[PDB]
Amino acid sequence: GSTRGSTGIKPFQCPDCDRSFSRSDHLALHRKRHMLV
Ligand SMILES: [Zn+2]
Repeated sequence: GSTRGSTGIKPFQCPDCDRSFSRSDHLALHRKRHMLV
């Protein structure tokens, strides 16, 4: 969505979606879809 461009909730949010993850690991896990679809 859009909370602050791409940096809303949680210290580890998706800079592509504006998601929110409490773990940097889970961030990368979601961002796996941002590699090559
Ligand atoms: Zn994302």
